[PDB]
Amino acid sequence: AHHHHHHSSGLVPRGSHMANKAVNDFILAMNYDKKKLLTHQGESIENRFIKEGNQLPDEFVVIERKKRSLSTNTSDISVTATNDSRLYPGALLVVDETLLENNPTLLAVDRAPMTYSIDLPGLASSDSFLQVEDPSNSSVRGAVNDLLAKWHQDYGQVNNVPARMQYEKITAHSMEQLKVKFGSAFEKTGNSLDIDFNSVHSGEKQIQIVNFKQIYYTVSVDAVKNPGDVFQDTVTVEDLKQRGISAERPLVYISSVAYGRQVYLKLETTSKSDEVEAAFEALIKGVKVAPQTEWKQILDNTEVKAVILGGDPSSGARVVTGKVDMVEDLIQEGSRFTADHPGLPISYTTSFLRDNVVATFQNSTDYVETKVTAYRNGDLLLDHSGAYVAQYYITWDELSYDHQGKEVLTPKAWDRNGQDLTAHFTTSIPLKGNVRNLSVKIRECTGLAWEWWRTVYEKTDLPLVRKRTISIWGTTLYPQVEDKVEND
Repeated sequence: AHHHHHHSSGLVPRGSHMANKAVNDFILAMNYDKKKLLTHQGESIENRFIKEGNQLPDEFVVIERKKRSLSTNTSDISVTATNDSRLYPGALLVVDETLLENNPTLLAVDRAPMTYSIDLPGLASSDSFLQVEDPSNSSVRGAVNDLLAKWHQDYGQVNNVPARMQYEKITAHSMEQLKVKFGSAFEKTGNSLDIDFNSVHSGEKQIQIVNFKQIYYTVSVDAVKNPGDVFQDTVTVEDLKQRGISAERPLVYISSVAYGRQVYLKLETTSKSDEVEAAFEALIKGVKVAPQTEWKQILDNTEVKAVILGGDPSSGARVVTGKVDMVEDLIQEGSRFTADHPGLPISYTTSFLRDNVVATFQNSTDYVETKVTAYRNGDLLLDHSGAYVAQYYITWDELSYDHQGKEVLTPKAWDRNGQDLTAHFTTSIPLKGNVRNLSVKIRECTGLAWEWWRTVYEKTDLPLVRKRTISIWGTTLYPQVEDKVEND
């Protein structure tokens, strides 16, 4: 360069071709590391935890805690807001922590005409294109909403234009963990979902979270040939610097926006079973099998909360609640796309303005995975109705855990051991879930001088069933025993 294409003033006139050229040269001369700019990491924690047991009202839980790491690399960004005027196709966003935190900084400057393509089953190749003179949230939304009307009446009457369903499920352990899985924008929906994390950590409940995305249509932007093509000539280099744009804080443009319906489902249960994964997964498909008790027990102690974005009327977020029957219809609500369904942004993708390279975000965190094993409390019932004097010898161990996680077995005994008991005698011995090595011996006095005692019942390591009833009866010479187990 030199004199030509330059004013004699040495200045670059606002609203001229030279200004747009200076801007174009300014963006192209930017040097930055793509990956470092879009990298964020959450909590970092040590990897040594203790084994612990806690006594619940009706259960003894053994809790194992282990460090796990979550890492995701994706170019798609989930939307959890509805009144967001920043998230329109073609919008220029600033690359900083606000972008990673899913609270973007919008570069609102005089914009040049931009062309948009929209994918729809009925729209012909030629009719899909769309030109907006001054791309803003109102402008692009108008042109899209206008085009939907023409398509709906023309072709959109064929009903089976099914939404694209997408499933994302994950076990909940921490907020940081969920942000990595669902994006940093999840914290808004996570606050309305009421995720109880302490109870998961204490082994009280197990929580699973499900995504549901149904995409009606997506609006796209063609590749930007020159970085300056996006601005009007009124936009000047000193204007971009005034707004803090540089190689350290470069520019990105929303290249695609997904429009449709989105549901966030939360399933927390007090069940400690390890078929919880199978119960929730079977539930989502609505295929409740015919057994009466095996899965219904956990489900009836499972209660559900949901958050709905999109669907019928354009009003933003709907929080719904119930148990299980309604889950099947939530998926069914947005199955069909109508013009009655406006559809709203649920996901968008960004590309760097300088070279149209799609921006990928690297997110990671350490989280404490919680594993739980429960042991139900039980009862030991004794009934003596025999024609003799009987003696009981009932012993067991109580499992406890050390400060360093060692197993501790504390010997226990019925306080009535060895005592002469006579009919009719009954008692109930409450046994907590941490009871191990339960042994029950029963002897009876025969009254015979040469063999005073007769063993009547002797068992070791008796399983801790819900209700066990040992009943003895009969006579000195012919004692009778019954061991009845009630478990369900």
